[PDB]
Amino acid sequence: NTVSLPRSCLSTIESESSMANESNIGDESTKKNCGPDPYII
Amino acid sequence: NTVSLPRSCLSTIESESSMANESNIGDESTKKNCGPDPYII
Amino acid sequence: PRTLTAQHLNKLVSVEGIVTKTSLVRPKLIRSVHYAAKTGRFHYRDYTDATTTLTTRIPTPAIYPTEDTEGNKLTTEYGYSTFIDHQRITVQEMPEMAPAGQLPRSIDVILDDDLVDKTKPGDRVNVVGVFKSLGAGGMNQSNSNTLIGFKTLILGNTVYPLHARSTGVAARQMLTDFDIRNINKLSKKKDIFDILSQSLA
Amino acid sequence: SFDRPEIYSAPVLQGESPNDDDNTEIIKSFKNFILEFRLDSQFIYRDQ
Repeated sequence: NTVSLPRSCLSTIESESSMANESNIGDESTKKNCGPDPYII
Repeated sequence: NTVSLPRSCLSTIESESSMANESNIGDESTKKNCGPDPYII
Repeated sequence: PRTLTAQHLNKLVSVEGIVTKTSLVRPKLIRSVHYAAKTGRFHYRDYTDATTTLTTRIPTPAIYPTEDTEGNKLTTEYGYSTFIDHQRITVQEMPEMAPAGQLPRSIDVILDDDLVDKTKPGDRVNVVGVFKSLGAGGMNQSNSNTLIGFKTLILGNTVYPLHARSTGVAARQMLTDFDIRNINKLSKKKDIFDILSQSLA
Repeated sequence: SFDRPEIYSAPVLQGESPNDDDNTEIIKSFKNFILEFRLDSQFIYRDQ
């Protein structure tokens, strides 16, 4: 009210909850990376 | 018989079939990009 | 554990050994439930990991929800969520069979749900399960390090304690109706104490 | 497993003396103009 969609997932910088930190990691040592431009409208 | 898994999806360079080229594009202008390290064992 | 090699991977195996150390029984989160204040609705989400299924599947790392689809805040319902137990143990070759003057070999085991607290350290145990490999042995990405290999362990599905001399596991036999009849008949004789006494050694 | 913390505020004291060329004062002046300006003894903008 040039706006663009976020380039990378915001769930990492946004530490919503303590359990979100756990959810942001899993399956051993593989880091979580959503990739470039992971958002859809 | 230091081999590593392919860094990028090979279906692009591997032009297996005619319909594969069509399957490699969809949903308007968005280009297909599997992302980095897309392979699982 | 000494004679368990890579050629047995992905195949059902039965191992014998001595438990050396157990782990603390912890709960695992499966399904989470939430309540929305502005709407009066209950939402839920499901979770999974690599060890809950034999066949490989494409990862689906769903995040823990804190907002509604519309932006409303969410409240958690611990009493309506669901949790499952999970334990990890280590098994080692028996000392009555291991090579002398040689270090021993050991293997990990994972137990879930109703097989979670069936043993204690120092027991002789027989475990039947699936010998599996997990993850990628440093193949993904560069990972210049080459020393490490593939992680392996057993998705245990049957556990049996075994009695042995000078061990903390008691011996128990199943009694049949024939056994009960014979023992009850024998009890009625007058010299039973003498017979049993003479039977020893 | 916990929820997200919140943030909120409330006014208690009086800050520094407001300057004229700041957004809040601009908004206040515009609101006054909308709600007060008179032409031919009419509140034209409020009415419309």
